[PDB]
Amino acid sequence: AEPGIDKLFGMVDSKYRLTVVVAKRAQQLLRHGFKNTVLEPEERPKMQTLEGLFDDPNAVTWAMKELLTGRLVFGENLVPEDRLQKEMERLYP
Amino acid sequence: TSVYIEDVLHEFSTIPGVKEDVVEIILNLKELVVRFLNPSLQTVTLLLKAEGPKEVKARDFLPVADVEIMNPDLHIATLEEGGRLNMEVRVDRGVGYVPAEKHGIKDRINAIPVDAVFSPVRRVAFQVEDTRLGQRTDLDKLTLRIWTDGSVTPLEALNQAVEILREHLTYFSNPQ
Amino acid sequence: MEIKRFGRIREVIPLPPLTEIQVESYRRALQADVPPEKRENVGIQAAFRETFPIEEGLVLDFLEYRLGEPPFPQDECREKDLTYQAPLYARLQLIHKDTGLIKEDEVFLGHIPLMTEDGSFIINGADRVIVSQIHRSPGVYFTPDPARPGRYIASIIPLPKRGPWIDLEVEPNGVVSMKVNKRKFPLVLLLRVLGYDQETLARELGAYGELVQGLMDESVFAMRPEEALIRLFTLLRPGDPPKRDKAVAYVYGLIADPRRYDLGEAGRYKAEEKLGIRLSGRTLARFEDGEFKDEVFLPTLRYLFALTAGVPGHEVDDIDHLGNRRIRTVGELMTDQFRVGLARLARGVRERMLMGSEDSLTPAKLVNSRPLEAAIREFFSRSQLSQFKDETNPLSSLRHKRRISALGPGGLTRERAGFDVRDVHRTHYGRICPVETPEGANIGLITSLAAYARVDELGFIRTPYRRVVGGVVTDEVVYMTATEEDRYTIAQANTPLEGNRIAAERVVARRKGEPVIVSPEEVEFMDVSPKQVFSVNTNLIPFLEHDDANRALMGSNMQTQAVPLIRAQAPVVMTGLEERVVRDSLAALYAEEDGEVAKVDGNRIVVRYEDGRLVEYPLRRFYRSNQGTALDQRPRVVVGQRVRKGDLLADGPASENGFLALGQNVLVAIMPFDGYNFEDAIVISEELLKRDFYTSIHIERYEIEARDTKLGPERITRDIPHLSEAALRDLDEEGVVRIGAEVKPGDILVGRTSDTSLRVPPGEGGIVVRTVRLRRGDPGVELKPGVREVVRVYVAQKRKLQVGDKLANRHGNKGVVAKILPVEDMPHLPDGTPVDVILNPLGVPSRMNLGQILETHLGLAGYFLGQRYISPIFDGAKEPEIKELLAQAFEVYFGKRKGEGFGVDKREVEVLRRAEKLGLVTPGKTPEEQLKELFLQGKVVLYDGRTGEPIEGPIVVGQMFIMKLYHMVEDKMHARSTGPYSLITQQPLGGKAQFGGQRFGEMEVWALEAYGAAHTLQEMLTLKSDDIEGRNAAYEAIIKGEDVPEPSVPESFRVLVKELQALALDVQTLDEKDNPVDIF
Amino acid sequence: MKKEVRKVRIALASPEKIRSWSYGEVEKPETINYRTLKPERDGLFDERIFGPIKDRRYRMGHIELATPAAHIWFVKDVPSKIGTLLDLSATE
Repeated sequence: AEPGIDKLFGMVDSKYRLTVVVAKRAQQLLRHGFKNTVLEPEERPKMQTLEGLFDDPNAVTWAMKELLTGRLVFGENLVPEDRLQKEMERLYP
Repeated sequence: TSVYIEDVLHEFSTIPGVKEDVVEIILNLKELVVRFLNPSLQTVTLLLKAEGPKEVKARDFLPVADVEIMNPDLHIATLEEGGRLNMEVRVDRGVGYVPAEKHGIKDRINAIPVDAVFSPVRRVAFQVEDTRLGQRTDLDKLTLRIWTDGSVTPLEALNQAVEILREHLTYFSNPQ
Repeated sequence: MEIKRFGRIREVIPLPPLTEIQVESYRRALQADVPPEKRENVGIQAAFRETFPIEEGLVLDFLEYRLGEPPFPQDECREKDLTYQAPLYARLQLIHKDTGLIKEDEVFLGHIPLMTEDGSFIINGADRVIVSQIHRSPGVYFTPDPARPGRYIASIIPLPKRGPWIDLEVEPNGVVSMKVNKRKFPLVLLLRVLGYDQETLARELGAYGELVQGLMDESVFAMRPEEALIRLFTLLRPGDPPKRDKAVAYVYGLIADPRRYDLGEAGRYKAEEKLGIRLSGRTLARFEDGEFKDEVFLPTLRYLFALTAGVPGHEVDDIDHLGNRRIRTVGELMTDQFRVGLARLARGVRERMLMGSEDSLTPAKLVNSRPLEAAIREFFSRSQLSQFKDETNPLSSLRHKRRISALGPGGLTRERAGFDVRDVHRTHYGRICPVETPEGANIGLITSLAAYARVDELGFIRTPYRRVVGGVVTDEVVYMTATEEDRYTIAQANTPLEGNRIAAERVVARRKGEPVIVSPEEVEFMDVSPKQVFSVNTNLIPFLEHDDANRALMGSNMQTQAVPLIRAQAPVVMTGLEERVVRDSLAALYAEEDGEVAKVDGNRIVVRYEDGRLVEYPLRRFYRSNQGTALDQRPRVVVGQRVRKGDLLADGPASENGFLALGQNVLVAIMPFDGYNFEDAIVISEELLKRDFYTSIHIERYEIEARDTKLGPERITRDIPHLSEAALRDLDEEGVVRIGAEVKPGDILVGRTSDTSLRVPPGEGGIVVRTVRLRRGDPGVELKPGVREVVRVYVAQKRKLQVGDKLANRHGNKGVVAKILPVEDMPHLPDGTPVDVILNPLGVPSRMNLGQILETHLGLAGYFLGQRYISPIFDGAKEPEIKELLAQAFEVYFGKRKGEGFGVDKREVEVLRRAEKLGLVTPGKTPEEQLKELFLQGKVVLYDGRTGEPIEGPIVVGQMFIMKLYHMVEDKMHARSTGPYSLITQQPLGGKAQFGGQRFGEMEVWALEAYGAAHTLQEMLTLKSDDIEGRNAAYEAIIKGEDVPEPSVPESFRVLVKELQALALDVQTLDEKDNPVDIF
Repeated sequence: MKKEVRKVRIALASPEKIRSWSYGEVEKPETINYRTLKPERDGLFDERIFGPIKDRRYRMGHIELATPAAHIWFVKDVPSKIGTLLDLSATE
């Protein structure tokens, strides 16, 4: 199965919630550059023959791992709509 | 490894004056066994071609000094009258089994490869009988009986394997 | 190798020509072998006498018929898509009412196909088959009333399809009814039309049936003789003049309607036998002298008042009863269609007399092949009856060559009313193999004929039966009719015998289709053999007696889907029919007579017969099978060798030494592996793939024709509008690809122009073997219109069993091939020799088919004893005898171990140790004996090979016979991602360089909907299909490493909006709060 | 404020609106001239009433019929949408 999938379902008020959350953060990780992570120090995802999976492995694979830690916060109306790609593109190259 | 017949295009054909069809002979070929006498003989190719009524024996081949054929009686084919027997027998000394469509040997433009039939081992078996000497009866007496096509004798095969083993045992050196 | 058969029953008369069903049927049908001197009748000739005597004055009759000069030889027709027919001439003369003229000029009308040595036909370049059909022999039959348990109802049905369906229903309210064309009427009326008068009627009629007053009622109408007819017509719905237009009536005279079947059996049977007696005429005819005589109406009713009253002999005919069910062999079917063309031919000659220009015409003026030829060509190529000759292998064709079905012309059996005929009836006994029916739908509707069972003068499949006087068995036998059979008491062939007399007193026998126990005194007959009970297709199973009819049915058909493996191997166990099979099947060729071998060339065989003569035989090297396979002939003889008449010259596609060999007898060690043999999974040792055990030859016929469009005819040539040379190399000739070339997926074989070159379709092709073209100067080929020329490309390759391979056993155990573990870590026998195939025991219980378990054991001895066995169906070997020989084998396996200087192994100890704790071996005995006693059970010690640690508990081993099936992995391997699109709609269809992604169907979607995969779903309905925008948009993002495009609006959305706008529909897209929403 | 769609309206289209979403009216059954693969003026494929054929199936036009016609649907449909509207013999 998938990593602490259970711990995830317990963080969301609905199964389907998780999905939409995992997908949205997954994109923001690649589009807005791959340096928006929050667990980059240690225990960061790795590869095989070359543990180069420290930069660009798989979107979601990272998204969930991020939720693994209560570092992020989610909700229905947390941050203003448009104020999304505005504060993100300017903070990250 | 591969063969090329003069009067042939595909392995699914047949030559006049020739009893057995292509595939039939080709099969009787892999059934052949040869012996090299030097680590250099990595690639050898023989040739043979007789005519008129006669039993096409593997022995009829043209001796090639070093390499020897331990399979004389091998009845490869037979020619009726004026059988245009002409071929190109590529022989190699690889290891194990190898798909004829995996290597793709092209000695000649219209030559068709074959499959690997190395491993000079027919069948092996080990017997772990009781003990014979020692004040203890809970001992063993291993005894293995092997069979080889002809290339390498039991001993040969024996040492080799045992060695491959030894060498492998060293890989467990540099930890992590 | 040694050959031991356990035949206890003295199989008297050998198996008849398994193909005589089609053979003679065509022969007798068209009497051509012997001159018109040997005036037979039935079939062709009879067809003439029928609609030949034409008189409108037009007076032309039949004289002599001859022909049979096949334009081109066999093969020619195949490769040239030609039709194997035969010029049909005809000799006839004309005589006028004005004495004179005798114009008899050879008049021919179209050609007719012919039956191949094997019993097939070559219509248009392809070999087809004329399957037989069943039905209810057009006769008189009485069966109970529909939903009314009251009385009963009579029925008369004289085919061909042009025979009115007359019925006799006893209307209780009064009077009898006669159903015809959906209308009932007082039979009395008709009777009067026949001359039956009130007095003479009643008296000799209802003398016993007081119910007679139900027809002797007419005292107003039945008082007018001939006048009755006038009235009868009034019944006919049409409003035609009451004149002498006695048409419809005369129709049921002596012409066509009443079956014109043989005057003695075909019709007389259902006559004399059931009711009435003699058959005046050929049917209820006689329209001479104005009046009409029908010794048919009297009886049909005389039998009616009979059952509805006393007991003249309980006449309540049964439906399914074969003793009233006729068959339609090739001859009948063909001759039938023939009569059609004849009637259609006579159609003209008649009209070509009214407009005839006096006595200045006779041959051409009255003849025209048009009608005749047309019919014939319709039957042999447009009738559902004729089919694609299933040549998956020798056996396959043979079965499809003698199969039978109900469905057909329609006037016999339909499709939505037969759950009754589908089930095996009592009469099917030895007439129709109960386990020969196909799978899936239509099951039962189609099922081949039994074994020895053969057709008679008119369908009715008879069967052999042993005569017996008291307790003595007669060596004589006769084919009894499904009817007369019940008349006697037949006993089984199991019944112990002492030379020529019965054994025990309590003998088993079948009375009237019912299993009963009778004494050696009432023994009227006895079964000829267990064989005649089932058809060949099944008579090939090892120990049928140990498998369910259900699972047997499987293995039965499975053999038909077998593939002609290169290294043929006759089953370790044989039913003894393999020799006969390959013979009547014509898979191999036998020497015509005794003599000596001459030329033993790989392509030609020559021999010099003792009767002072010499003949050669064409050796079809590698012919393209109808199902794409090998069809070679391996010469099993050598130069100069005294041969006997009918000796094995060259082997058939799947034959070996005169013995059928559809597969191989590989070593098997039935036992559960690392799950690799889960459901039906089948493991396998690389060892087999090494010595090219399981492998076959496949071919692919890709054809290409040079069309002739009005936009510039297409030309065949190396001219490629894309200056590609890296592909023109192999394309040596001016268009065609070189012979012996290695074409690969995508390369070109032939070059078309207007560049429509025929490339190598997806998957593979193999190595070309032979190709031929057809220019304009047609040496004698029927080049289709609009075609300038045509070309064929015969490509092929080897089928080396891999992973997706599937193979089953003669017992019906099918299964795919999972992993193929190498001989290295393959479970081996204590003394080397590893195993070959590992079957999972779990597939033995639920599937009650112990037969295999038997063949294995039997085979386990054949390996050491070095021999093969032949076990009759039910007379096969028995448990005792086996253990005897098997034991003998032990003295060979272990017998040598002794003298060599070695005893048991420490491993063999631990195993036997648990053997005793498993009650397998008798404790207290010596290891030696323990292993022996255990060997007799068919189980032996077995080492892992992977770990060397033998598996605790013997593992039953032996040589089971398996085989690969037609279904390969080639026809399945669709791997698409980016390719073509539907020129019409917008679907990823491939076909050329790429492939086409499987459909999705609403079903799959639903499930997808369930999951809630909104996007995954929306992705499949758009980005991966219709909306081409998002498709490419997506391709870019992907190749660019950017998130896939999120379709804002599927092309289907906006297109429909306006699509509706196009017609009124003011489709207005509002937002969340009743507000406009920009669509584009 | 480009809130996704949630509502779909279906109603009769007024002649006025007919021209509304119309960008030009073809008034000649001239599909495409045979001399030039280019459409014939105000034909069924004009590049002005619909648009460019290169770098067009999202723009509609109309045919102002001389004398008013009728949308068979509102007359032939089982319940004479209009016939029953004016009591007239719904089908006759």
